[PDB]
Amino acid sequence: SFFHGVTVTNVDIGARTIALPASSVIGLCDVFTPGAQASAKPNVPVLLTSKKDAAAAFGIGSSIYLACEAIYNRAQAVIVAVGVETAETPEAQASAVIGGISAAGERTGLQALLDGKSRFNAQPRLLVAPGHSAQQAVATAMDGLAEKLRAIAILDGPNSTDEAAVAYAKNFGSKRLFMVDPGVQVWDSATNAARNAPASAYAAGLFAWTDAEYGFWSSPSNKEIKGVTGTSRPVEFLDGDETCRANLLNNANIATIIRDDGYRLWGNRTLSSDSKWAFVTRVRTMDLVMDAILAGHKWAVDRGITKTYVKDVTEGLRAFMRDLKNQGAVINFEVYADPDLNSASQLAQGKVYWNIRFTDVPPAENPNFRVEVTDQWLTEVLDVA
Amino acid sequence: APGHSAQQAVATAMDGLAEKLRAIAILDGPNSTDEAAVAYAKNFGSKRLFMVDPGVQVWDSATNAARNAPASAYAAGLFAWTDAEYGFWSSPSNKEIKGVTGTSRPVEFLDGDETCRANLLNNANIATIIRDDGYRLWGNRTLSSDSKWAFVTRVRTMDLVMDAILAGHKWAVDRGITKTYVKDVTEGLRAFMRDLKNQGAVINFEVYADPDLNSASQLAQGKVYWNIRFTDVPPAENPNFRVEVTDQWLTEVLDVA
Amino acid sequence: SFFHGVTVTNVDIGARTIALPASSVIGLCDVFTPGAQASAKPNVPVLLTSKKDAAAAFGIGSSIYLACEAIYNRAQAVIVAVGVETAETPEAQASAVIGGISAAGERTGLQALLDGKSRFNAQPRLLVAPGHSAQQAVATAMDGLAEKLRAIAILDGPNSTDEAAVAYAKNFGSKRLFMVDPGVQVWDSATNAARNAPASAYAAGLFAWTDAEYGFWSSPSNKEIKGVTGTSRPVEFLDGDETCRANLLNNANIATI
Amino acid sequence: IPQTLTNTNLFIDGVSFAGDVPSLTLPKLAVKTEQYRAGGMDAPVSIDMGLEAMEAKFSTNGARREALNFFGLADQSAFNGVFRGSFKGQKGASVPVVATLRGLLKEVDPGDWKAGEKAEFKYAVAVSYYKLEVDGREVYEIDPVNGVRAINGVDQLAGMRNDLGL
Amino acid sequence: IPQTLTNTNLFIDGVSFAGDVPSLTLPKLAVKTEQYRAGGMDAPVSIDMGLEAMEAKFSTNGARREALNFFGLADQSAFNGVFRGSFKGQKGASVPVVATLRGLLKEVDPGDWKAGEKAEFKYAVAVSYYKLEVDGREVYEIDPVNGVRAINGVDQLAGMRNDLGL
Repeated sequence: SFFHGVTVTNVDIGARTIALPASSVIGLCDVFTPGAQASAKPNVPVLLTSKKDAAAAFGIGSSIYLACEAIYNRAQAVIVAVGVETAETPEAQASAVIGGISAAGERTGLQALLDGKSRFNAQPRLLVAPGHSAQQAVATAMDGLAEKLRAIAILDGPNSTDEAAVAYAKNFGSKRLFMVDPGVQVWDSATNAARNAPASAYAAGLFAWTDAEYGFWSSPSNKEIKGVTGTSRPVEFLDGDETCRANLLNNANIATIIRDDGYRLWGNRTLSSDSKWAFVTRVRTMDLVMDAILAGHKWAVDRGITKTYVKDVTEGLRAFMRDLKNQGAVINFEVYADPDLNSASQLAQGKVYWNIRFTDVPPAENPNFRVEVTDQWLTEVLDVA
Repeated sequence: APGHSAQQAVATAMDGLAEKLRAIAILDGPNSTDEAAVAYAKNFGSKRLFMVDPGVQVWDSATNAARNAPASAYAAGLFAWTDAEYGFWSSPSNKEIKGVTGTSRPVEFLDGDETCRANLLNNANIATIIRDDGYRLWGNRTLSSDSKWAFVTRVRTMDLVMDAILAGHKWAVDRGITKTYVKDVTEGLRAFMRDLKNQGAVINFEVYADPDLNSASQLAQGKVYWNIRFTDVPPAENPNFRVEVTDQWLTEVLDVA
Repeated sequence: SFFHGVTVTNVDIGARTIALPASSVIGLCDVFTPGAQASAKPNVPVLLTSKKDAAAAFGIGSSIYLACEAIYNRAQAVIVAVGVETAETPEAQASAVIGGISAAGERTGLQALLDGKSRFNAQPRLLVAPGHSAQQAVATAMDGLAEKLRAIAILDGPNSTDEAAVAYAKNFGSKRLFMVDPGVQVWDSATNAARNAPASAYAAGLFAWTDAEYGFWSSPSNKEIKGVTGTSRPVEFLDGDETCRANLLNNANIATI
Repeated sequence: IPQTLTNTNLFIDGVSFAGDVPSLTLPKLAVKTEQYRAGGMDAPVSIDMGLEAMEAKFSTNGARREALNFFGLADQSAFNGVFRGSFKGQKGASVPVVATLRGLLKEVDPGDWKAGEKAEFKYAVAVSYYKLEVDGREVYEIDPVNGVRAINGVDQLAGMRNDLGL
Repeated sequence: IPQTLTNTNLFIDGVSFAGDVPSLTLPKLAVKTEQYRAGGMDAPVSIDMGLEAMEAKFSTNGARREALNFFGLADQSAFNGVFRGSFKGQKGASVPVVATLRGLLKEVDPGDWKAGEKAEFKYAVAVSYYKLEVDGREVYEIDPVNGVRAINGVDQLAGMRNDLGL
């Protein structure tokens, strides 16, 4: 039928969440139950642009959908979700999420995220696995994948205690891995009670928003995790070194969630044995800078080498690089065509080399407000005057 | 439907029609007793239905004697007056039924919960007529199984708000969809809606064009969607005057001073 | 049920205390008994904005509630209370109030106050532990915490005598620690007799009020402790140096009343 | 990062004026100030006293009908209209700037018809309501008959709304 | 859809001035507004308070007689005149814009006779009645001594006419 008029339809639609649209895509891997409505064959990476798609693709009461909402609430970003059918044991669950080649048909589990590009152009820059992450196995898989991807993998360590979290963090040191310990505690309106989330979803979501309204090269350190209320464990944070629970976790290279009712994130640091890659800002810059370069030098990867090929590229690089400098992304740079390598042999075999040494924006951290309550300006007032 | 309303059949017809209309259907239950009225009210739960039990007793000058009316007529009349000099969004709960004298059964009403006949009928979702010689109506509540639509104020607001919207967005129901069609309408809505807020009708609101539905397919087929979530004026009811007769301010006066 | 009218409810409500709203938050740690009504799991820092919340959260006849009232009577401030379940021995009581990490779940005792921020944004600027403070152990804990916080920790020394108070004060010298010796003596209307309070609660309360209607940078030195009557020991104060009991305690770095 | 305005278009009631509108003008949003000089200080300081009379103005140079037919219309604030304007930017992606403004048409000024010059009508809507958006993001929303001066969401009169009891 | 004004002609009493009239000017139809700021709101809003003094003006640069012979004429509103103006439009078909305006001639200003420059007389009829039509369709009809401000048919003073009892 086709009604001809203006249908006044009484229906509960609980408040537009609102969300600034972002770009940085998110590789989500969680669990769910393939029912009649949740139209999404378990190991098939689907694409999502809004909660409505998340619902139609995954049971409204699925862990997938919970993470999807945790992202959207912050920023309307493009997500690549993979519905790992709920397994039984923790071992089976972990294995089923990690996946692999297994079924000759396609790459299951997290490996399905490698189909993100070529399927929907949604090459995950931010890997996330809600809950399935306490397990050292899944985290190792996340790290390896994250490398084979150049994507910040956002872990959530053991929610319980801090000793476990620290002990867990000491197991890693892999550049890409960026952990968030305190499992967020958000008030689920549905059951009307404090739910318990794994935190990684909210971190990734806010990561996307930070890439947009601030820059991919700006840390998400001090940014406000939209939605949510408290955590599953009150995080302490004060000044003066001390055993401030925050200072502790942010000296084992872990990000926490501080201030009233899960106000904001806290920690630009990342799990890395190498001090040079201590800042996520460093890693993310070094990665996405090159994403912008390649998505722009696509023409340069074929074509009959001419006399001017080397120069076309070294200038094309100086264009994208310069633009990034203009909009803050970096601070100076230097591109040229490494001579001690460019040879007749390499050129006949297609290859050719260039250098792109540059500097990245150091995120201001640890402002040291030194203060002295004196009695210098005392006579200057009060006495007589 | 005066009198023709004790009959469960007519009331059911009134309800169905009332739905196919978005109109508050004012019933008058069995005039006799209260047990019958309550038993009768339990047969319904339909949002629109709004019952008035005590059959008004007005002094017909013609025959020179106390006539007996079905009450629904006087309720509807006062409903109209309340829409005008107060607002369509103001309940007729405490408003004075002009004309008339007593009822066909003295209605009790006091304070302290109790078995106050009024409190009884206004806990079976029925409006009564209280105070001297049919002074006024009494009961914003309506026959509804659903607690959200407990107040006639809620229903009437939710209905007449949209009457004002449609009688104003008449232009929006045809016309070649342009790039700016969605915006013309979402703003036109924010105009009427805002005006209603200004004159009290509601308290804040929120209009936008539900994205997860607006598509090329739906648009090619003419259709399109919007959300209009808003809040309605809660009618103040049950003021709880808590009072303590102390002896605090005793020395403050009397003794010496 | 939903009564439709105006309930005249006769109920004893003994005089609005009145209190200028303040901002400076107060980390309260006292004892109580978790019953059926006192809904507050012992080592869980709850937030309080009024006596009604204090009651519903702690037995009306609890030491927690007494301190809460001692604060409110002066100023309607935001309190972060931690109900240390009443222990037996003074040693067990002191240890249970000081707390620590102990239960892997959460930070017990006074350490629960460090959850004040991140829970309710109520980072205690004023630490207080009523009675549990004569004990040198609890006071040391208060000092350490107070440092890890930058919060004036308000102690109440041994209520009995002055020699003890002075001897006790000589054990400290920690910047943050601010002691109040004379245990206030307020007339509890409930039992109808002079109660005996630890004083620290009233000091913290007035501290908050002083921060508001005067400034956080104005001393509470000469400000009036609302509520209360005499002390548990008449404090002398005159002029001309002398052995004026006040001058004595305020030369051992102690505040009196 | 050079932006600058490239093209402009003007709506009145959905009807596009893609054609005659060589000039738009958004309402100059100004506060009332009142230079406060007072005890204890030399040099004034200036205070938020509320806004000034927002008036917007466009100027089609055609006998357009769809515009002329709102003048002095009994129902002040019936004239709606939307002032869209695309800012180019040297890096391509244009920023849509759009300013809906429900107001009262107020006046209409056809200048000197000279038999050899664009006649150029003129208009000056006394703006009542006014929402200016940039890149599909509310920057202003000024509503006088309601008190809703809201810079990008946050409502700066939310505090005076309470004190007035509105 | 570019319109623009091409040619112009001016009548006074049937007599065509097909010749000397290098400038016409229709009466700037303006409302009186009065920026209403009041309790409960910052920022004014503006109210229909009635129109402004409609004055129209043409300016033949010839000693034309037929125009000069209406100045200060005892019978104010004897001067009639019709200000026609053809708007071309890029697609050919021209839109006739015509504005009859029964009014009082008021003043006449012959500028600087310079023995080498179009003398250019000037005129400024204080318009009483005024009907502006577009494409043979009433857009305005403003009649003060009667209260008939009627945008294309609908009379916006039909409601105040009753309350005044006219």
